[PDB]
Amino acid sequence: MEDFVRQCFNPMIVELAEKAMKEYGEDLKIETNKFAAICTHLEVCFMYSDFHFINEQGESIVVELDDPNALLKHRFEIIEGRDRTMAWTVVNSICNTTGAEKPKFLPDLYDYKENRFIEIGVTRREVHIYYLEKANKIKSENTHIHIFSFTGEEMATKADYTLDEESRARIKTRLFTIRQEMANRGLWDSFRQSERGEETIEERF
Amino acid sequence: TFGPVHFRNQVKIRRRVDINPGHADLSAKEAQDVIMEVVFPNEVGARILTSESQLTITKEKKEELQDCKISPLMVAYMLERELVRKTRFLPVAGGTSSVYIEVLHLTQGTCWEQMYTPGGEVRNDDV
Amino acid sequence: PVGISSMVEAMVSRARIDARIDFESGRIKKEEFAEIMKICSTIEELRRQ
Amino acid sequence: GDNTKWNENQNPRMFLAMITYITKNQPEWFRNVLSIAPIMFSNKMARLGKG
RNA sequence: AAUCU
Repeated sequence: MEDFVRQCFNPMIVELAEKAMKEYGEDLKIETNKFAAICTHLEVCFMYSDFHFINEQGESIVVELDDPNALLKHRFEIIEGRDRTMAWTVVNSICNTTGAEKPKFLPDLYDYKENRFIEIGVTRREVHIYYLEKANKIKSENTHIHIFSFTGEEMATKADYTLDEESRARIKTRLFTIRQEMANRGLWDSFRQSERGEETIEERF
Repeated sequence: TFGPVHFRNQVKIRRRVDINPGHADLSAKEAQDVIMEVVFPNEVGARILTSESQLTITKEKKEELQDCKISPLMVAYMLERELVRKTRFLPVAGGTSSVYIEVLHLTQGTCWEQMYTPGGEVRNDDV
Repeated sequence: PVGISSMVEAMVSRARIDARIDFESGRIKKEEFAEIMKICSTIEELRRQ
Repeated sequence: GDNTKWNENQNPRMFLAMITYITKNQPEWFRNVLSIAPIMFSNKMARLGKG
């Protein structure tokens, strides 16, 4: 399974995913499908952020590739593709500038138009229970939520959608490609995953 | 307010006593995160502040020290000397509170007591 | 401090973040933003190669 | 009282005995990370100096 | 009426 996620994704995704897995304190071999889920999260966040630039207002103007000029301002700031310290630093800087509320757990992005955080999630099981799990974890929240599903249907709070529908379609095309290229290999069965294994490892001197 | 001097036979006993009594609410683990939020508000990380006394002290010291340029390190050192507690073993006669231990070289000797009463306000636990 | 990244990585990252947050509502104008982002880019071209 | 030649009589092997009695019924990694100092001070050497 | 290095 590790071989597949090393083949499909470009090496930046797997690089940062292995970095984050090492920071977690896990073993890549004892826990594998988490690695692939992390890669998918990274990729959809990158696509949600890329192909988006800002105008004088918000509500992203989209480009094929950014034009060379002073207008370098991205509408979206990425948080999860980072070390722990730098991510919390971004969060605290934002919360101290705009007077926003401080989350208890790291979101994945920050949007400047509506001025709030975003916590994307991707799940095999369909939405409306994982949504409330995300919600009762993210308590007393203003951070928007935008969760995807491998089938092709999404969800959000207040029926609010923070970008175009074409970028959503792009995410969904990549996601469905992932799922039914997985089905060719026969490893889709092992995606019902949970954190297991005794990490209280014996000390050895 | 000074008073007379009395010569007599004095017995001192060695005891642990407070130099700095600290803030009674902060427990010396919250105080360091308070110091962090006041002086270094973006480099604090995930720690939210919970107690109300933390928020009170934070807003007070944050509006006082708004745009100072003394140094963050010295401000932090002095806030520590303000908030965290600090003890020492010494030979003591008379009073054991901190306001009476900073002047123990003047109030108490080997043969003489010097009556003295500091000027500020006193905590009622001591009383 | 705590971290595993090289010092230059954290340094240039924080430079970019502070630039953005200080341009959005505050002191930094567009010229400074573009110039220091250019310098960050050259720092990357020096470290990664 | 003072003791004469206190630092020359005291042997590291007695310290290893003491260590192995104090780590009695403990994990072997602990017993093995505390047993190394008296070993290394039983096979020690000494530079003589300037000359 | 005290138990914090």
